[PDB]
Amino acid sequence: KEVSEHCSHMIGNGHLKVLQQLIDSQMETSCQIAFEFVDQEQLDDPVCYLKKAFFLVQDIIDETMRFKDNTPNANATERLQELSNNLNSCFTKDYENKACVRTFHETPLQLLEKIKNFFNETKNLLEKDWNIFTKNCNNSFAKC
Amino acid sequence: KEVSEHCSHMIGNGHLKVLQQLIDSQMETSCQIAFEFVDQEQLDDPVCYLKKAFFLVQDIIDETMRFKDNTPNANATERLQELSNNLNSCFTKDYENKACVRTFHETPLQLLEKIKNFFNETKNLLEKDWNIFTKNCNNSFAKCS
Ligand SMILES: [Ca+2]
Ligand SMILES: [Ca+2]
Ligand SMILES: [Ca+2]
Ligand SMILES: [Ca+2]
Repeated sequence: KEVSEHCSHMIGNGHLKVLQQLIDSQMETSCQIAFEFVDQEQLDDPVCYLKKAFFLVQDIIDETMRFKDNTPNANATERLQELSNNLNSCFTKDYENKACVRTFHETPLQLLEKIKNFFNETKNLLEKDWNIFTKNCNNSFAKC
Repeated sequence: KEVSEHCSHMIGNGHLKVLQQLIDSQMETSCQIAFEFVDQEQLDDPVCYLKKAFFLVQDIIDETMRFKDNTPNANATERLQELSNNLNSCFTKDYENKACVRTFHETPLQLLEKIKNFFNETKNLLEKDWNIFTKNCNNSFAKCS
């Protein structure tokens, strides 16, 4: 059914810039961190891909993007943490729950890229059709 | 036997400021990197500790502190790298090389705290006696096992 129309403009360019500045400041290291994310090999559908990613992105924002309190980046994460909560109103639940997901071991920088790409693709789609993520993904998911 | 009196002010609060910022912008994680640094246990002499650290900090700044070009942190690291070179003339060379050196498996922020700590202390001892790092540390290094 219908969802909030606000979802159409939930994600602004201010959110993506804040996200890039955050990325830019990060130091390139060999150290890899472990995190759960969507396995593309088993889930291609662009809509259902982002639909499944949104919930993993949320966890990552809360439980991995840690910055020293009151720093410019910490504030970025504040804004992103809030944005993520508002977006709950734009993603309907699908019947499953741990399939389509794999363990990723990659650089913190390569991770912050995935989050970026998510908020970007998600932004575009929502502009085009702010009911897009009400899609039924039971099958797409089940094909994993 | 002596170094330019200007070693006194070669390190400025400006250098420490850009460094603290660089540090504050780094995402806290438990990802651990491996690097060589001074083993405090085998080398606790304040002066000689820093002399040994200097070259090690040189290496780290050059090969480990990597940022995307023209980035605020990439520009700070450039300044520090320059400072590192100009500081070389303030440290007299000692004779001995892997004495007092140990591998550390720690997070980047911890590794940076070592870099910041190095500059702070080094800055202080130069403000008190700009010839301090002329000291002969052959014996302190030799004590290491
Ligand atoms: Ca797994
Ligand atoms: Ca379906
Ligand atoms: Ca004079
Ligand atoms: Ca000066």
